[PDB]
Amino acid sequence: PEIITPIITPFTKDNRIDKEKLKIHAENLIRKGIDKLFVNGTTGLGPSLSPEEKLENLKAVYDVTNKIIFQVGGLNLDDAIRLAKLSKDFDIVGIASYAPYYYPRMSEKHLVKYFKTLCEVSPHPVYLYNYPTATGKDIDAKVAKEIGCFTGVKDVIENIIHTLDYKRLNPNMLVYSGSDMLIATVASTGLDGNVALGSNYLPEVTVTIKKLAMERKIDEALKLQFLHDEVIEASRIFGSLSSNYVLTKYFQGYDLGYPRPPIFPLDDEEERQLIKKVEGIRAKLVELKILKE
Amino acid sequence: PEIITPIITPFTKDNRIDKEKLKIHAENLIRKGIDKLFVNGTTGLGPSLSPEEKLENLKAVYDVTNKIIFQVGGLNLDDAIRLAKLSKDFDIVGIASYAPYYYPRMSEKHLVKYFKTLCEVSPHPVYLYNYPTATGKDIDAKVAKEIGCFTGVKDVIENIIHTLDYKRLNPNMLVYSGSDMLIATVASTGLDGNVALGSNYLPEVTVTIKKLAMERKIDEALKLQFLHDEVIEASRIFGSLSSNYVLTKYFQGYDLGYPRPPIFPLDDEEERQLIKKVEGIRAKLVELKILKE
Amino acid sequence: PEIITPIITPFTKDNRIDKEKLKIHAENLIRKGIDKLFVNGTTGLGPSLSPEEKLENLKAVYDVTNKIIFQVGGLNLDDAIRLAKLSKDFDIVGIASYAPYYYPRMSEKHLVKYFKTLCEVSPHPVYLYNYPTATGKDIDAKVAKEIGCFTGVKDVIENIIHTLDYKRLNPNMLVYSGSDMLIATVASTGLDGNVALGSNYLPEVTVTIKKLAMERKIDEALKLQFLHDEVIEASRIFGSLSSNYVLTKYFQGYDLGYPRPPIFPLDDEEERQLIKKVEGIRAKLVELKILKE
Amino acid sequence: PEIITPIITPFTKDNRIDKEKLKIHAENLIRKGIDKLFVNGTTGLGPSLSPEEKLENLKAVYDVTNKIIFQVGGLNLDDAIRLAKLSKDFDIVGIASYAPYYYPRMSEKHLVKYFKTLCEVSPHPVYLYNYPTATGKDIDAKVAKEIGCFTGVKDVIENIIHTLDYKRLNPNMLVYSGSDMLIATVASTGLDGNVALGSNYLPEVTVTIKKLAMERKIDEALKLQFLHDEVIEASRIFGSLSSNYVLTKYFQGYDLGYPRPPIFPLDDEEERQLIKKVEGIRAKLVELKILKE
Repeated sequence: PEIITPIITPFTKDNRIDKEKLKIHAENLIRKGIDKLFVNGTTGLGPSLSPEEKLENLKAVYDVTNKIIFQVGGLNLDDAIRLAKLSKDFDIVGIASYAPYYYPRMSEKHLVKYFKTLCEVSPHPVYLYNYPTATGKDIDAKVAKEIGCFTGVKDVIENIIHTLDYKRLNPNMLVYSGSDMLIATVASTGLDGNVALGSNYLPEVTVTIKKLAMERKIDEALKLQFLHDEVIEASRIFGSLSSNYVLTKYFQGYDLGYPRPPIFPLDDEEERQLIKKVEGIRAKLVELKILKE
Repeated sequence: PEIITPIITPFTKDNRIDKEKLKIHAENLIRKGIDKLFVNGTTGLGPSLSPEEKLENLKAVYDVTNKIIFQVGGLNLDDAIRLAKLSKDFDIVGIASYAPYYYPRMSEKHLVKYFKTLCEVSPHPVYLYNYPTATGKDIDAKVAKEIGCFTGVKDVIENIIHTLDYKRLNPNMLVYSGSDMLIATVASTGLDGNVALGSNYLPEVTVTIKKLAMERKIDEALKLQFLHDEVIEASRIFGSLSSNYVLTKYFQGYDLGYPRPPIFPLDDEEERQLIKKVEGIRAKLVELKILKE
Repeated sequence: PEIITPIITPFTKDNRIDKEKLKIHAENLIRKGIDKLFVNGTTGLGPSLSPEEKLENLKAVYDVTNKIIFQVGGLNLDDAIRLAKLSKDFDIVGIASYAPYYYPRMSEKHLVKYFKTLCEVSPHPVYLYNYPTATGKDIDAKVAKEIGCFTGVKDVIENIIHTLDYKRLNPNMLVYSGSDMLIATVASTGLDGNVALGSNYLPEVTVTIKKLAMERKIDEALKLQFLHDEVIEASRIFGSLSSNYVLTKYFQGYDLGYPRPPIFPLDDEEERQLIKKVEGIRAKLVELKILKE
Repeated sequence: PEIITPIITPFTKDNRIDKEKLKIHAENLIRKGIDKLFVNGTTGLGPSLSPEEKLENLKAVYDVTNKIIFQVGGLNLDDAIRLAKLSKDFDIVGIASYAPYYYPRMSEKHLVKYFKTLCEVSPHPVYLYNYPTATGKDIDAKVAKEIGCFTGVKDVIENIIHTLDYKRLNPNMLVYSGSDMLIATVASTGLDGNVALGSNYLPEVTVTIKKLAMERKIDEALKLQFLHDEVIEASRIFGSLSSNYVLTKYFQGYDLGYPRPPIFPLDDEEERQLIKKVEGIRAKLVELKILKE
């Protein structure tokens, strides 16, 4: 099983992608044992990025590692098809696309066509980015098999039956979970790991949970999972997307700049009060020697 | 009360806004009694348009009428701010914005700041575009009061209490409904009108339904309202965002081009069947003399 | 249009139906202008009542008025069929049944059979008691027409499109709304009125809203609707089912005893604090002379 | 971990509990490795049973095994209290109760008092039966701690995080899952077992799936788990509450009679098709020698 990082997108104060901070972050992640980097996902504000910025993220992370999965979806097919085709000159793992978002109650025929269209033009493996809440629709294991070109899938959902059903109807298919709270459970049940936002700021923890569960040390893996759960919950107090920046700076040293409004940054006060609820968690992670003081 | 068309965006076979076909559509809608025009809404594929293109829609429709509500929402705040500002040189009704979409569980603080921001920069009345299903968050009567700079609201929701509650807490706010199926109901219960997707292809009807109920002939209004309900339902067969293009050509007699993929046009086969579904309905409206022969 | 009362079931301290208090309440209701009394509904804890107690309520209210609709549904068909048949000796409006509750995802065939079975044996008109939330399933206007024996329907839902669709596919059918917050809107849109829990403790208000909306005085009817809304909301603070007893005693004089645990009564403190939030409302109802001091 | 059967209730053609057929079913389940028996659950049509009949189920199954969890829930508190008390003369595992069903938006106060009440009277360990979909309210990990007298919980829910969270906040509580499709997953992630509807007709499988995963052969466990998933799905064709009767007779070779209408039996025609759906599955289990010829 793997741990993939939907890598944050650091923005400058003038709202420009910080290519240089993004690189320092990708290095720390690969350094600390992350398997691949999932680019332009929700955690990096993919839908907030222009086709040229979605490509920036690729080009800046490709200076660091070629263990990349490249998300290209939007509400303009010609834009996505271009991004799919330009990735040909990048030796990477694959490209990804979430279902066309916003517009509710799209037909199963129109969604299957969107994905098949991207397979017809892709120069790399195609991963499905199934996120029913964010997109408004669910490409479940049945429609995934109907489309029939998905090398893998990130299933962002709380129902683990839904996720396992991909591996049931699509046996050859890689099946990752988007939930950070199921890292220990996904590792132990025979799926191919997790795509973990929380690994942006605690890659140490996400990897160690994976290892403990791999070692059939489940009682221990749950000890550490539940701790990571408490951080996922603290970041939720002030908007997790905006708190993901604060928590990477607190746990990993370097800062990642700013998010893109309306994903507003935390102010100095929200930052203090958030640090105040993970101090205790950071300490026990140090006492367990999972983190360096 | 008023009938407002969330006006379709015609696209060229090259995925380009057809400014001339849109002008034709605006003229016709106004000639047939549409009060105002809602530009860059869901029906018009706003979330699929760029800021440059959202602006193109404004300038193109402003060439024919200035009864315009200019939607300017997106996931980049600076873009919405610039659009809002540039409207200053236009004599229009107001600007509007849906809540930032996609991202789940945004903080009420972040949400309120997004809207209050657009108010601080707006050179025109600010209307709330409330669409919980598509955007993934609800700006209810309470949060609207909290923001407290909305001249009006378009509430796309099944719960009509929700709609009435904007008038309960904001006694001076215009409250419209996003339902085509409540044109008669809204009029009769003292709400201010309907932003009707279906007024794109049957303005005569949407305006007549309102008329009858306001003449206190509620039984005649339901009789015609129920006829319009069948056109709404039939359009939903092949995805109503795409079927509006086929229905406007059928009923209003001019071409509106294509939608923007992943909002796929209907093919010859699907278009053929949809017209069969509404053949009879056209006949009942031509008998009742709501439509020209 | 009508106002029907899903009449409370007063219980004694030893948890026995208080036939005598129930009668005093039914009289006040008919006295104050309520059209019919809906017996064994949610508001009277129907599902908490044994087949013999469901019959008690009938026999005790039939000493007062024959304007009764008699709810008989449960999870035992033989029990319901008996109650349907014993009502033959009562000259009343009809019998009612909510869809079989609790068990999720029952088949459309098994639900249509439950209702048709009760029509085959009923000696009175059969009303549908559609409450999707309480029962877990929705007998929408299409399945109502499929069953094809419903004289009417109480539609407990916030979506008024759903409710109107009964009158669209079932034109002969009586269509009442279960929502107390749509009394003014239902009266004005051409449906046959409301079944109002709130008329247990403010029948004066529910009737006056109906009358104002009947008089096409909608701006005035909304004034009074929104007030009733504030009481529906106050009763919600402490469990509305349990607060319905306190609010009938506060506004109508007589007390109705106790509810049936786990619908626990309010304690003296919750009763005081509830009275504290409707004092102001009771006053303005007096100043508008809708209520006698 | 453990496998627990929510044991079916056999009914006579006269809508009467078949105490002798139930005894047969209990014996067989125990002989085939079922740890305990959950009496008067959803699968057993508890909410359709009277207190007298819920008690009949206890005495009948207690004639064969005392590994019983005695469900005693209802909408009359006194009834549940009396059932709880009468269990004192039995050497059973515990008593259980779902949250009071039907009535929406019950107060957390009223809910907690309902459960704490059953604890104050219980002569046995109290297990929480958590089933948000059917009952209409969720007793999550936090409210369980707040009540704080539950030896264990059966969590019928798709969100497996929800389930893990009982163990997070209540480190000493037994946490079971109500999913047949997570027998392998639960075992492997350190949770305490599954209350499986499907163990009624395929105990051999449900116990084997658990076995394999606990022998660390997770790939073999999924292989058999996915086979059981097809039996769950097929049963759902004609309503799985009724299909269990047909599947137990098919697989275990004895008759369990009828369910209780409105939980309608399958007819000759529906029963015929369901067996066709599971013909092949029986073959794969007989080859793999999980079933006798």
